[PDB]
Amino acid sequence: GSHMKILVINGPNLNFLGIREKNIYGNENYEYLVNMINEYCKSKNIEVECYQSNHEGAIIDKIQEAYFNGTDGIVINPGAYTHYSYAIRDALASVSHIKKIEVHISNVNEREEFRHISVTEPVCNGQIVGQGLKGYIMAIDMLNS
Amino acid sequence: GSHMKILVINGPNLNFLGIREKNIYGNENYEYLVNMINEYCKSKNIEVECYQSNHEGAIIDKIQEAYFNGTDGIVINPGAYTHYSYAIRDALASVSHIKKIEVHISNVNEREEFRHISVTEPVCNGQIVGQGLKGYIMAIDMLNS
Amino acid sequence: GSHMKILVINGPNLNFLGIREKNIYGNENYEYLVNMINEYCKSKNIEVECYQSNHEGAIIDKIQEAYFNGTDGIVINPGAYTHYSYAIRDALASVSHIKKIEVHISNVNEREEFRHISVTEPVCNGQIVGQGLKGYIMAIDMLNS
Ligand SMILES: O=C(O)C1=CC(=O)[C@@H](O)[C@H](O)C1
Ligand SMILES: O=C(O)C1=CC(=O)[C@@H](O)[C@H](O)C1
Ligand SMILES: O=C(O)C1=CC(=O)[C@@H](O)[C@H](O)C1
Repeated sequence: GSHMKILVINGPNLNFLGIREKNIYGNENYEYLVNMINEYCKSKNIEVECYQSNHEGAIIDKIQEAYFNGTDGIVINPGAYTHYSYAIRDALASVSHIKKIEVHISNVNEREEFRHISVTEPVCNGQIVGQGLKGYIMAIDMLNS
Repeated sequence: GSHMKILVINGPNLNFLGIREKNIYGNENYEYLVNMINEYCKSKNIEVECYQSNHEGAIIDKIQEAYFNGTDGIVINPGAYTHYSYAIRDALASVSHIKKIEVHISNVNEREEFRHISVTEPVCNGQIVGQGLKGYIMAIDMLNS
Repeated sequence: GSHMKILVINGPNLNFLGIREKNIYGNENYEYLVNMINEYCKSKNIEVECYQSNHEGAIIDKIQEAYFNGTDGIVINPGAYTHYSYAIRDALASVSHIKKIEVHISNVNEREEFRHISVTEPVCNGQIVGQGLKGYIMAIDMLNS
């Protein structure tokens, strides 16, 4: 369209930023994250929607909807689904014309062993990890490149 | 009843047949598949319902509903849930009087390593793989045997 | 509050107690279990809610709601999600002020290999297994200690 259209998907538990495990995920809350993204996109003339769900199937539904509605790019933090949801992987693979960047707040490489592997990353166009909430902004920049 | 009653369940991403990964899943779309099944069942005097969902829990709900509504057989392509959904496995095991056939469009034996194992198949009465959309018809035939 | 508030969460397939695999899960049905819990809690002046869902995301939603509504303790039988749902694990970890006890009806240690490991248990305050429906009562007692 006339402006780039990005969808930011946050997966399960991400609406509990600021409540959950503060030493790992930071002190700022989910509303803070959404506001940060919205204000950054406004400043870049990027249309953005921030979506969050705890449901694997709803995430997939939202990726499918992005196919039909002119979405150019997806920034996705699948939450714990990163480590096991082959269904979200297949959904991301099904939208071949949408650029996708995976984001993790924490340095997943240095946490529990099960967090070291992402089953979604192989079908994404990029990734970021371990940069805190700024990783979302870095992902937007990757898409707006 | 007076006629065999079959439920066909398609799991996540299967509504994107014809859009997704065409070299793997074929050129025909989900509506084509549903029509094919409906016309074949009509010709055999089989009552059929085709259902699709991206939600693991909705699949389980639909299997449970089949217990109460006189369903004789289930044809199920769990999609990527095949490889990890012990919850769908348990659901299929919970309906001991319903015959179940698992279907895969693609030859999962010759794809990525994670696609080689099915956690749902051990509780099904049969399976088909690698026959394209015709596998659904072959599954119906297995049930109508 | 004036009385302890407990939430009992049953995961997928548990509403099919008494129908499913009777040699493993027992002859009594889910309504029997709910009644048993309700009558025991009434006798102890404990406020209880019994919730069941087949949906992973709904379970997570319900754990999150417990954060806001003054829930003191959760008894959770995740069903098959025990073996793979890192998303439910993270949800349980996100509610650091709610005591959590994991329950399994069957002796999961002596069943199929995939049932031997729980990804949810490491973030719970306790567990019970292999005691039949009485395990739920034992879990309530653990919380009311
Ligand atoms: O944002 C992140 O780093 C992550 C979020 C989740 O919620 C985790 O399950 C994941 O392992 C790491
Ligand atoms: O129909 C199939 O062959 C399959 C469908 C899915 O959607 C896949 O995740 C699965 O590994 C194979
Ligand atoms: O209550 C239990 O013992 C269990 C319930 C489930 O429904 C199972 O998938 C799990 O492995 C054991």
